[PDB]
Amino acid sequence: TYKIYIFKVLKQVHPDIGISSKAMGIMNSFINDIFEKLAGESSKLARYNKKPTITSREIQTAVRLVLPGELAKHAVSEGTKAVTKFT
Amino acid sequence: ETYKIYIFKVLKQVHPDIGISSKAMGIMNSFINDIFEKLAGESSKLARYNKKPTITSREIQTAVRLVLPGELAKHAVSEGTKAVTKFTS
Amino acid sequence: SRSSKAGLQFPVGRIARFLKAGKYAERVGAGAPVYLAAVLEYLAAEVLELAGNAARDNKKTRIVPRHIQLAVRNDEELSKLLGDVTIAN
Amino acid sequence: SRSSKAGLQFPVGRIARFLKAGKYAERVGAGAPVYLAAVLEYLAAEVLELAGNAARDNKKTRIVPRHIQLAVRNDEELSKLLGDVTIAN
Amino acid sequence: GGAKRHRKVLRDNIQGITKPAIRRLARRGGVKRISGLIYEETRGVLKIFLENVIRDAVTYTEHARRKTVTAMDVVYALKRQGRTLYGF
Amino acid sequence: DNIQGITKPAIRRLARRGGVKRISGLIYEETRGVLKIFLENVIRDAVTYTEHARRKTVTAMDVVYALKRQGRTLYGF
Amino acid sequence: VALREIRKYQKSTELLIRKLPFQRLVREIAQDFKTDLRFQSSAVAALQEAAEAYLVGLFEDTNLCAIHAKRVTIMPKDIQLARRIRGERA
Amino acid sequence: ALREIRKYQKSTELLIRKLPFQRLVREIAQDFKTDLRFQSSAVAALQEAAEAYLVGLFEDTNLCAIHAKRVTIMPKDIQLARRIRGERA
Amino acid sequence: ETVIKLQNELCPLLTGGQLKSYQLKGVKWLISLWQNGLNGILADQMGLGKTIQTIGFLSHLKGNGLDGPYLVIAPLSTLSNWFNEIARFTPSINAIIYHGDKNQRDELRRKHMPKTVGPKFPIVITSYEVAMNDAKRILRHYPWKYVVIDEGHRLKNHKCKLLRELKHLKMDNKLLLTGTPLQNNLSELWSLLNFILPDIFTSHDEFESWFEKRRAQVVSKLHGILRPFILRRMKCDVELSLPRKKEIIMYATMTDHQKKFQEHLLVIQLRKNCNHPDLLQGQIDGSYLYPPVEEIVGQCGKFRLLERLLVRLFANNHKVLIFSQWTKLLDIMDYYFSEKGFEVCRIDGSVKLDERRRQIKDFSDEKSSCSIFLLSTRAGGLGINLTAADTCILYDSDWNPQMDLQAMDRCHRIGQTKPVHVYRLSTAQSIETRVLKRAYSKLKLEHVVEDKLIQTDISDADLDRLLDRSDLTFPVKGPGWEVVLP
DNA sequence: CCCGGTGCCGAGGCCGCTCAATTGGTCGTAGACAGCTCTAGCACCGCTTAAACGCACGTACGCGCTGTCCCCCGCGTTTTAACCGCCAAGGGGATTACTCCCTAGTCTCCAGGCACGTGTCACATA
DNA sequence: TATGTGACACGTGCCTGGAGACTAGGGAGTAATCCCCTTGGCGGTTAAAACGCGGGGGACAGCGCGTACGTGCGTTTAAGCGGTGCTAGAGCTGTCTACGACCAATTGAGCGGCCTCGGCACCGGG
Ligand SMILES: Nc1ncnc2c1ncn2[C@@H]1O[C@H](COP(=O)(O)OP(=O)(O)O)[C@@H](O)[C@H]1O
Ligand code: BEF
Repeated sequence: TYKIYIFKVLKQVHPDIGISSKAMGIMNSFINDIFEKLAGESSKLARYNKKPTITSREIQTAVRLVLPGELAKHAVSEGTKAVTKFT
Repeated sequence: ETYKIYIFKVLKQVHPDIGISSKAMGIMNSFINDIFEKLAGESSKLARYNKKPTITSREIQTAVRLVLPGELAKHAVSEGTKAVTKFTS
Repeated sequence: SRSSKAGLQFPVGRIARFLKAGKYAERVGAGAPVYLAAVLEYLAAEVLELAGNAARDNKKTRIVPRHIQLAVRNDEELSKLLGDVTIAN
Repeated sequence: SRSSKAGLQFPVGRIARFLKAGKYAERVGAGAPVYLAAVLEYLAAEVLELAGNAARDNKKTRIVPRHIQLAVRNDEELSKLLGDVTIAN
Repeated sequence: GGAKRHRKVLRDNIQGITKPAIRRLARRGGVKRISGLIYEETRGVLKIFLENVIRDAVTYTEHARRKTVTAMDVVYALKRQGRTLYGF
Repeated sequence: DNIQGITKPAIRRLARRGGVKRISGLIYEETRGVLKIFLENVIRDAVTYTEHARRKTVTAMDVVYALKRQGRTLYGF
Repeated sequence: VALREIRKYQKSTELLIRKLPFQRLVREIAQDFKTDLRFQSSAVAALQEAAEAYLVGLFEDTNLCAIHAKRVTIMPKDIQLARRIRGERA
Repeated sequence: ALREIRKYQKSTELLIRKLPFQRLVREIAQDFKTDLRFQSSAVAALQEAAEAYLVGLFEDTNLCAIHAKRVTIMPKDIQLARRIRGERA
Repeated sequence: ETVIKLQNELCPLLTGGQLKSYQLKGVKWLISLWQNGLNGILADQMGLGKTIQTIGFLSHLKGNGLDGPYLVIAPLSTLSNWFNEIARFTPSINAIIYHGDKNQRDELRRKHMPKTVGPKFPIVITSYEVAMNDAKRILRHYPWKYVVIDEGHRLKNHKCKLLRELKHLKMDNKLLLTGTPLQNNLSELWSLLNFILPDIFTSHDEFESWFEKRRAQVVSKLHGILRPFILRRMKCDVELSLPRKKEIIMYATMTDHQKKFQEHLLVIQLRKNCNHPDLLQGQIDGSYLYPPVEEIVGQCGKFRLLERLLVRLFANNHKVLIFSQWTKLLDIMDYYFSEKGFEVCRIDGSVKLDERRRQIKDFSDEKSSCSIFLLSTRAGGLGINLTAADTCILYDSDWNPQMDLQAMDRCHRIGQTKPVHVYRLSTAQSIETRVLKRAYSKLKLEHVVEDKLIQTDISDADLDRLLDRSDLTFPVKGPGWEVVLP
């Protein structure tokens, strides 16, 4: 589960605000739902392009497809910065 | 790469005098391909949810029961059972 | 061939090749293509049956794309399967 | 670790394991888990930011499931993605 | 009164949804005044929806060769129908 | 003025096909706005699919995939 | 009185429909598809929550339709119109 | 009139002209990306899909206006149709 | 002689019937336990009830020293009898029944229960439900010195909410009154011992580890542990005035309809087909009309042997007590009695406490002609005194043998001059044999702390011989009937 | 509206145990990249002819309500079912070891239909 | 009226897949256990549902009309069918080289579990 990571990212945005146990499970299920949707879209995108290897390009396209217009523009900006920092 | 001959054969079986055009043939081929892709995707998702590597006839039967609504599902599972019985016998 | 043994006009080998080439799963059972060929054959036979009846009502010997659209709309079971399906003509 | 190099709080190794164990593809690139964990981190921080402001309006320190449900209805982009869901309690 | 004939049978399970329940459900949506046939209409709609979801859940349970229906099957059926539940 | 390319008789005939007997004045602008929104969404999706494959021009397959993900299946194209 | 009762049910979140009649109805409906079935409590709870959410959405759409018709009181024709426009007519 | 309704319902040709629709599609696509080309089949599919969606919306708003005891449609009818459909953005 | 002398020395407030020797020992043990301060459990049998000893001990405690408030928890059908007994035997002692609605309970607390500690504090006698509901609200304020919990089988499970509510309340000393001390297990026994003695027993694993020659050593070790805590006085050991008890299990053959239903046909449905399947099949079909009582007794159930026993009891001229586990079978019996014409009186959960008291008073009255008295296994099967009826019959047998023994011994009380007769009905070649074997194993466990006979059917001569009770004032295995010996 | 302590009850913090990530190292199969191949999408001048636009109008219709009258709501009774409490069993969820056969591929083989020119004929134009 | 036209049935060389058989090993069917949870009903109270009333808010039927939409004709602007010509860009192929996976050890991360505490309860009033 991502319970400790949800708690850590919450303290970064809101140090004083606390989260309930039920709210932690819902946030964990919400992250797992987004993870399955992005993984499923990247797999379907790989089959359509006849590409066996998935990369950051397919994940970026799956993000721009699932997420709305305003929400995807902010996710791609952070995703591109993470790759350049990792490489 | 298409089911044109088989569509024409099943049409002549169900309607001998009626002859299908080329555009309608392509539309029927696209519809068959779409149904096949939907059933295969549903079977794959069902096998992955249960952590089963092999896709058996039960997966296809459940995908048919889930996708096809109404009497279509029952008729399709009956046809599939008859076909798999004739194949195994 | 397996199609003649199972009494199905649709090709069992061609569907078996598409399931493996599509990489839908690690392994595919032998009963899956014969079961899937029967469902695809029955659905294609019912669509051409209702579409052929629409052509006979309009005194048309050849099925046109307009006849296929009238068949899926008049049938409640076929409309729920296709959902929002827009034919080319 | 690899997660500390990119600066992401979410585990990049756990995401890489889920992609390989989930057999979504034969080979998973090295940049895919680092990119996927960044998208999941921003979406989680965006929901908790809106849910934290909702709890602040009700003068409640603990975020309850009722506050999370109120956050997804206010934002349009969050509702476009999370419109079909129904949060319990 | 010795005979006590007629089991004094309980009402139908579809009639278990009481009028105050439908009234509260309409109030939550924002309905100010409710008519008479509204109760029967919502009973029929709820019956249809429950039939669909229960059929999907029963199919999902038959796929797993299990006798008892679990919450995961209901969640999968509802996700198939276009409404996902969180927290279950 | 490309949004104004959809003329009033065109919308009138489209409403006649759907079964509308009488049409108002603001219906034209409302339908133009709705059509603009729908086309914007579909074109955004198709441009995404085209940029995925690193291609300059958009093909019919991308439009078909966009319509399929939007819930509308098109056959014959 | 009517306006105050809307604010109460919208603020407080609770299971409006009783659990036992809904469970009996679910079992009766499932008896038709398959016999000798058993239900988990979490499954029945999720079913009830989803049914209540769907009914609340349908009631919201019906109220919108009634307001569009310049009528405060909802009618079965409003529910039928909402069902037909939503596309779930079955 | 009623005669014009039966003529357009019987015909299947594309009511919207091709050149203005193509110009509008290109103008809309110029916003998302620059220097893009379009295939004729893609433009035809876009036109067909848009025409089908507009016909569906017109049927829905006509039904809504009939429910309101008005033969003339109003923009509020289209607003209510889009609100009930959920496609409002 | 000596019993009348010690009765005045032990408790002078008691004015009425002089306590006997067993009650003398009981009150002496209770006084010694109160002096030493160790809590005890009274495991006296159904006969020779310890309620008189307990109210005598309470009156003795009220006589000298402190007059603190006392709380008594007992089933609903028992609190009325307890109040009647404490008002009859012990005079000048205030007693109130704290059972009613919310406003009724509030007004009773305001009127009869002073907020501060008063000299004349009426003894409250509440039920399980009202006590569980009011332990936190109104009972938490009143400091209760001595508490008495009758029918300790209610607190058998370790996870009862009533245990939590009682733990929420502050008790100085506790008392348990159980007809049967333990069930066919050790977990509930450990739970009872922990509730009565928190410092002695702390973990169930220790008691489980503590509990041929090896099995004889472990039972003798556990016996010496609880001996000072439990007091057991058998009926036949002390009291010799009461006649002996005979428990005869009559077996009836499966009817044609029962055999057809069993062939057509999990455990609940088998038991339904076993006992009175007529109304059950009728309700499953949906027919509003009911078949005649003659058709029922001829077609389904053991109603043939039931009517044989009924006419035998009519010839013997003695009141009979029938016990049914199911309200459906109870209503079947009531409808059969109403169709036959005999007066019927049923004590059930739907019957209120006032109607229950009225019916038991009419039954104890000798002028009443209601020989057939219906009683449930859950309610009325424990805590009520019915000495006018000598013969008792059990239509069904529950899993727990303690409840069956309680229901059978309800009529077998002190002062019943007529000999008691216990009859058990169980159809052969069914799951009834299995449930009787389970109950037999359970009673064997509680005690340690043939096939052809069950196949055959009882004849008219056997019925007459079993109705003849001259031996109480017959072989161990007879055709169609077997008698069990303790 | 705040009031004293109160009573929970999930949150903080710590601990130990350990199976999940990581680095050093080979590889043989997936991919980015220079070339070309032949094909389609870019714009526009020329004619024009079906299609689009605005003024006139006159008549079906959207809107406010006037009267009605009936179909809902709220409150005093009560009366009937949920529900938490609870006894006991037993079908069935969940897991491990086992052994059994079937699904993946390689050597091969012989026929299915797919690309293309052809004789003809049911409308569908005239 | 009639024709000729592209749609429809056909051999034909083929040409790339199905099937005909040995295999071998890891996924699947199956005998046994346990104890988590479920089905049924009895006991009581207690808030919740329902039956009967008066009436006042509200759904609904009809009218005069005065804003706006349907219909017809001379007309003007743009859809479109054709034609040339260039070319960025789509698409297939040998490649060779940096990038993904298993495996042995590893060593520290978080899941499993224990203990105290302190934001938020509720109290019944003024
Ligand atoms: N001391 C006594 N003297 C006479 N009769 C007594 C005495 N104590 C109890 N009884 C009789 O016993 C009954 C009340 O107690 P009982 O029901 O035996 O208690 P329990 O519930 O322990 O069985 C009445 O019939 C009463 O007459
Ligand atoms: F101890 Be009870 F009153 F039978």
